[PDB]
Amino acid sequence: GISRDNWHKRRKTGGKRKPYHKKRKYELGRPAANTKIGPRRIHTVRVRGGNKKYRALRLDVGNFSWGSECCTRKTRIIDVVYNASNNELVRTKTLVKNCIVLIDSTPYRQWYESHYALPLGRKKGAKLTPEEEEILNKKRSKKIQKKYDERKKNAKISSLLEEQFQQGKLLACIASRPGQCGRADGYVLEGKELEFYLRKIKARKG
Amino acid sequence: PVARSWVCRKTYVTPRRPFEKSRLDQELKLIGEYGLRNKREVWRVKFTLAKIRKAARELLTLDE
Amino acid sequence: GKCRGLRTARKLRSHRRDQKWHDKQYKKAHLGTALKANPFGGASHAKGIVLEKVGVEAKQPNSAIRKCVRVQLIKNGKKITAFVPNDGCLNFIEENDEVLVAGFGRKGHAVGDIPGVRFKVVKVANVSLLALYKGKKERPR
Amino acid sequence: ARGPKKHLKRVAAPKHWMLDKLTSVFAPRPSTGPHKLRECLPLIIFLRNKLKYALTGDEVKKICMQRFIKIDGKVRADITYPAGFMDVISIDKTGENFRLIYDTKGRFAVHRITPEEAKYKLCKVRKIFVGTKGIPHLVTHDARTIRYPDPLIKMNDTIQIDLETGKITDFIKFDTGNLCMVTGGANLGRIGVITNRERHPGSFDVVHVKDANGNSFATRLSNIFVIGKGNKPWISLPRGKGIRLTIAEERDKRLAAKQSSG
Amino acid sequence: DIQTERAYQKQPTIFQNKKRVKLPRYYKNIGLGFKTPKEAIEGTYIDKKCPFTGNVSIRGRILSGVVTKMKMQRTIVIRRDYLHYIRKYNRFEKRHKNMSVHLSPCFRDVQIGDIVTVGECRPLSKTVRFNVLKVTKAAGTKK
RNA sequence: AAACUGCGAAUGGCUCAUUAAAUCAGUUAUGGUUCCUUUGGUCGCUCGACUUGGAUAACUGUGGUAAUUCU
RNA sequence: GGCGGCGACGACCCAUUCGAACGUCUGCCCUAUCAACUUUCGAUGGUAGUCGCCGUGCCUACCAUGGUGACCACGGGUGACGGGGAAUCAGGGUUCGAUUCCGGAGAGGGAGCCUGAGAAACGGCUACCACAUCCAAGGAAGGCAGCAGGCGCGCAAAUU
RNA sequence: UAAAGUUGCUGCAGUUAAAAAGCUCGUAGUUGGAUCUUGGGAGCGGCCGUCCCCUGCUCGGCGCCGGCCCGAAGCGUUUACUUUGAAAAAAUUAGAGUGUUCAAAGCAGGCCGCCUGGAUACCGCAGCUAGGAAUAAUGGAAUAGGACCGCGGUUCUAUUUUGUUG
RNA sequence: GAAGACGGUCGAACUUGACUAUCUAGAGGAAGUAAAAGUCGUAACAAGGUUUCCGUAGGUGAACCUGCGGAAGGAUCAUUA
Repeated sequence: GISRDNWHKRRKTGGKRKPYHKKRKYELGRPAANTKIGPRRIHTVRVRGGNKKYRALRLDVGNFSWGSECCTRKTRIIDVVYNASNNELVRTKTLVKNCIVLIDSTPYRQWYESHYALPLGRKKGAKLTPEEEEILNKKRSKKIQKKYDERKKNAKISSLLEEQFQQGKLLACIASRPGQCGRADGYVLEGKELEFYLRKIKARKG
Repeated sequence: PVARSWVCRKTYVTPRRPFEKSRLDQELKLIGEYGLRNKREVWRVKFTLAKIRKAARELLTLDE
Repeated sequence: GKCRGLRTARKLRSHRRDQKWHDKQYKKAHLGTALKANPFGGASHAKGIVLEKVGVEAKQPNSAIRKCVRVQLIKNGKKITAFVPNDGCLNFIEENDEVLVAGFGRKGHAVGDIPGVRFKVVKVANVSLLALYKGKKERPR
Repeated sequence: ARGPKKHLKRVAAPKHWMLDKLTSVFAPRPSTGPHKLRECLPLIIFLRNKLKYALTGDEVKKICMQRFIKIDGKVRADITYPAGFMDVISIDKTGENFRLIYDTKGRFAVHRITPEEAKYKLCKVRKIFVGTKGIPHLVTHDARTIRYPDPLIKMNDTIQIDLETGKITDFIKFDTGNLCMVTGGANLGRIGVITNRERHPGSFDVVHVKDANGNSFATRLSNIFVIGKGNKPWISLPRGKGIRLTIAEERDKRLAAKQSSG
Repeated sequence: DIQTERAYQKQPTIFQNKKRVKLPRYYKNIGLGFKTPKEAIEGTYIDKKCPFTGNVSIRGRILSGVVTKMKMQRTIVIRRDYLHYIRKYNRFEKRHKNMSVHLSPCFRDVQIGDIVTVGECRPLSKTVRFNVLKVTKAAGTKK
């Protein structure tokens, strides 16, 4: 069918080949998954050797990481922002590997606030009025509060993350191949990675 | 694909000149003396000797 | 050889390769033109159908009339004057007879007294012309 | 072919089996097993060709399906089972026990042993890896995967294993001076002390082996086994003792035996 | 210098977002007695195909040839001259194969003429199965 | 017996049309892969019913088509 | 009421065997009345994906302008499947190898795919092209370059 | 196919039998001057023959009052060449044995249960390995960024090191 | 969870035109070769009756002839202070 054949192609020299054999099976191509943002539709394939392969066609949740301080949480993907392959696979909201995506921050913000006890994002004047995590900013013993303060010495976050966390939308990079594994996992961008990709978003956008 | 041998070789060589008087009348001198029936029975012996005599030439080239 | 260099393998091979074409026996066998224009198409023998019985005047010196047979070959539709061997064997060839026809002996060259006749008739109506001449087989009619 | 071959042509068969070229088109294709196609001696060939109990292959069916042939400790009802190097074939009703060790001429000899000897075999280790939870695993030449071996056992060693349990007893380190049965190439069946392993990084490591008569030869490492500590072997050897006396020596030793015996 | 391409350029092994208050470089020994150059260990560049700072493994064959062309991005053409024995004529003919070979920017001081040593690795591209391992400059060439 | 199930039917056999760095051969690599089968491991490692549920075929019966290993 | 022997089948994964697949190095007949070819309908390379069992312009997007050739590329031809081998033969050679072993390819020509570990299978299926069978004329069925055998083709080849 | 030394590498021809370009330059191709180690130390046979020696710096065994003799790694102008080694399906070919009654074949067989065979050679080229260094190529110091030496300066770095821990 | 449809993809085929590899028909033309004795001559071989031949022109029933330069394979190895 859609073939993956070396023999249809011109030789190094520029001279073109003749086919000595007809298309083999093991030279499968399959159509592109072209997975989108939406409610989970993951088709299974049967592939070479009676193995399974998970065609993501719609995928929203993703087990993204926050490497800076080791945590990784299942988070809703909201947008595709940038792709180093095509400018169309941003217009057409297609998740592929090394996509730049806006994801939710609230699992990461809930973690940061349930580990360092510091309100993160959250504008001044705007208190937490319902009284949920006002309970989880106080109420320790002596030496447990001491442990949190010794740990709190190392709770400075970057200016870029602190701005992204305010909108409730972090930028993350897909490290999985959703067409193959059927997962939209990856890592949150930090440092010169995030500086580079924010400049490229800014370059194309404006 | 079959379970047959196929391996078979000639046991004589026909001589190059077919009408050397000297050969024709030396090979009939052999046939009379020793009561053989055709020149194939002579070219058979001559060929065995020639193969022996070829193998000997091959070993005399080699170092002692 | 006129280049005894130790590193001259290709000049010596590529020269010999080029100069083999100036041989007749090679040029003949290694082109289609000799194998195409061959009336037999590179075959040893060929069945054809007698369309007339032809007297051919022998060469300059000796002077008989050589009794040959004009043949339409089946495989090609090609025209052949093929000689008939021994004394009084043209009496065995009715017209429109399927004859098996061989070469004369010189690999498609004209033989003896017979101008531009390269072929002899071997069998007539699938009965051997030696067997008819010796009278062993009788002609089935 | 568009999938795995199930036949083996008689003329394509490995030379050491010594099948003729007039009985059939096909040789027995060895059943998939511990040993390679080119290195195994199938059971049928050990029954009808060597020991000559059976005549046909249907006879070998009528012997093996009665559950008599016990190849290294376990009964085998497969006529084309790949019995290979060091494996112990126990025919119980005759009270006979055979170890498949190479004659100094390429072919496997029929080498009878004591039942006391038959209880153990000797296995060349192919590699070591560390399994799922720090558990050291240990793969041999007949693929006997052993978990928790002695930690001083390295890649090219041998291990004297008990057949009735399948546990190691003692192991021979691959060191210079140790005996060596060569199990591949032109030097197949040769026995001698290991002299110099010469390391070739990226390529194959050649290994020199000095003979008992002093006729030193060499082999690629992969074709080399170790059968003893220094000069003393851990098996019983087949007669000739893996020397390979030359065609001239074989000729005059046939002449000497042919006249002296009568 | 780097991050010319549309995507971000980094070694996939080393993680560069440990929390603070220079990027540490991944490298390996190639084996077969070949010294990794100081440039590969010191360098700022990222090349996935470099046999010191990339995802490529050198095994099997080690060849050598004179550099012919340094034209396209991060790869060169070497020219391997050899003498083929035609037996009829008991002579040799000068043949050459010119293979495309990937040239890691750890090797910077390379000129067209330098005898380069190469090692067989996985197919990098359609025509390239060899990375460069060391460079010996042409006999004399110093000035 | 039939029928469901399992396994095989990708081997063997035939032919040589196509194919000129292709095929093939020697030589390596797979630290770039896949692998029914055999062989040996593994198969209370997870802290959370003395055996369950709906069929369908063979069988019996009613057929239709001029016709099929149709149904 | 509770504890167990000898097997059979099953089973995720590792390994092993059986391979397969794609890569390395070097090696092929004639032809120059084929000297420049390949390339923005991928040519050589970079970067990031898609696809694939995985390595790869395999394929997409953006790049760079490469790549090969008088050491014969590129194009054409081959009564060219390659090889182990065969004939001839002082020593060199020349010619042959469809042909029982190895490897490849194809099942009238192309193409597409189901099942399965393994097929782009044809004593499987799906079209088209060519040919051809049965028909109550609505429809159905076909693939001997398997073993025999038949026609045809031929100089040329056996028993249903 | 040999005969055909009538395709000629071995090995043909080119004044007149067929054949040297009208002449010269000229790039790839091919070929390319001479030159760079020798004398003796140790030993045997009857002046001549056959052998061992004429590179150097981290880890232990025939020993010794930090190192001397030696064992095992690792760096050592680069290639062709030659010799050896590994490795290289059988079948074919050469070839060992063996009275298929002989032979072509076969892989068997022999002995009043035992013994024995199913060997070996060749497998251009390319690849791998280890001796030899003649022949051929290639190299090194010539505005000295030249060796072999010890020294004095400068950027980054194993810790043996302060009773256990700042 | 069947039919079915939109779109993509592989892609047989079909229509249209051009390019083109081989084979075949061809009024007529223009060659060559082969015959035992056709016609016009006699160009060449003897200084072949104008020495022959080469290149290049022109011409002419035909072989050929003539110009210009060249050759000896010439009919002179030589021709005399």
